[PDB]
Amino acid sequence: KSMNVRVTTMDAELEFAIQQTTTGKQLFDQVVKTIGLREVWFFGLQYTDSKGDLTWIKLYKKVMQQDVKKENPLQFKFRAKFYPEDVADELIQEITLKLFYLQVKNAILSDEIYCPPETSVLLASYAVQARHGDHNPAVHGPGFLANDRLLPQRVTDQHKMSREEWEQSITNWWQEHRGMLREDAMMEYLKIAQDLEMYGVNYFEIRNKKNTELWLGVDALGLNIYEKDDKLTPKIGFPWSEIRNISFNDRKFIIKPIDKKAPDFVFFAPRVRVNKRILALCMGNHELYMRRRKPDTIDVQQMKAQAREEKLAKQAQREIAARERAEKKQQEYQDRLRQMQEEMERSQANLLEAQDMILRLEEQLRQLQAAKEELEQRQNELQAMMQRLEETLEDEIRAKQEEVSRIQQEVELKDSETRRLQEEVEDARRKQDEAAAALLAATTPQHHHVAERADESGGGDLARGPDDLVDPVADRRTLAERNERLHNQLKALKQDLARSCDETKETAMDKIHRENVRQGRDKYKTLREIRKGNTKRRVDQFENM
Ligand SMILES: [Cl-]
Repeated sequence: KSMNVRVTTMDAELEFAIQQTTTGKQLFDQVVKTIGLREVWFFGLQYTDSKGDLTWIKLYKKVMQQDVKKENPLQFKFRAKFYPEDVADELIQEITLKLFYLQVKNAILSDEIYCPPETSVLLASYAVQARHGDHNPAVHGPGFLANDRLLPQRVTDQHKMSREEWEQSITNWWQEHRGMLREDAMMEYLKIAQDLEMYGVNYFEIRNKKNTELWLGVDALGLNIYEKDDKLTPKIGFPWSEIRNISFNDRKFIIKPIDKKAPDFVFFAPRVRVNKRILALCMGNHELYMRRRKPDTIDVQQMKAQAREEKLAKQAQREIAARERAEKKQQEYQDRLRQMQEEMERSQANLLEAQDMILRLEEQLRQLQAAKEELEQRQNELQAMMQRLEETLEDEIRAKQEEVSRIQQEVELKDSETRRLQEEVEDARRKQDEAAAALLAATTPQHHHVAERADESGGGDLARGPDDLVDPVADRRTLAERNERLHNQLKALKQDLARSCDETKETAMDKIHRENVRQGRDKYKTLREIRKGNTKRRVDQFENM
């Protein structure tokens, strides 16, 4: 009946048992309430199904009904399913920042996302500041970074640089960050990373009516089309503000725009499973898109207020190693999970205890009204016989008058017990309400979560947005083109790395990137460009490709 599950976040493994009929949400909530995360909208639980495919957990469906690969324990990954549009403006809590930084760094380091050498190096220096704080030559000897995972394999395989050298180079830049908090180094990393061309892009293999091979790209900003040969530079794009309805039939996927003049944007997945995943991410990214176009909610403003307050609280409070910080954090999560589960079981017990009591009390309250209403009947019938026997002897009138009064004594006794039971019922309702509150204190508000697809064919209308909606890509510029310092550091790094670069080890994406840089392109320029024209124009462009 009861199942063991393991959930791995980027900074913790949590091992715990759940009930046989625990919903995806009940699992998800236990994960986040432990680590203290309230920005739930970005996140989900990946697993492997019996068919060996990566799958997200559905919140309002029993976990055992979702066909998680059968293991002991069940294996889950807590991961960001959706990225913010602008990290600097959006990420509120420290824990949400940490988990993104860790998930994105992992993508860069594992070569899921292309990151060029210069950026990789710069990013590494922010990474080490995040982990180890300020460089200090008194305490940090040479080879201090021996165990840190610094750069992507691509970037080391193509330069003639000893480990020792890479460490020194990254230490020089690390030194430039003295004074900067760990949280800021994490944010500064992401602020740099979010302008990478492959960042936040969910890719899928698709074909148009013309049967050309293409890549669809779904992100926080909209939909994008790439040629198979080039994932860094998208050729056509649609912002979320131009989309009205999404749906699929088997392998056919139909996108209907807001503009009624423009035709349906239609393409084909190689599999129905692909089209489901696409739809969910579309529904998901579109909804979060629209929230970003509206003012902050009450809960969001509270979070932000709280976040800023706890940031100053932690500043005052502020030494341990990195490996040991991680172990204590992992322990903290275990202790809170343990306490949480204990308190839940108590609250569940108290609730069922209060309910059963309430039920037994309401039966006894009817039993005391049935016994009272019987005494009232006997009183009324004793008065009727007494009035008729008095008219009709004086010894029987005393015997009847005494018994009538003694029945009133019994009514007074049972109205004192009824009075007691009343206050015991109302006390049970207090206990029930507190238990219920406690249980709900362990759930996350449902309205914070992104709406998820219900279930050969699914989909529907996307909620329209504000009447005053301005898509933010019009005004947006890369941190490099805005910040003179950043630009200069990449410029420096390009010069240093070039003097040990093995040109024979230049990957295909290296060539595409340099071409883009050479042509004055960047993530947002290219987005502005490929969105030009009306919805019809670009739906044509796609079909002709
Ligand atoms: Cl709720």
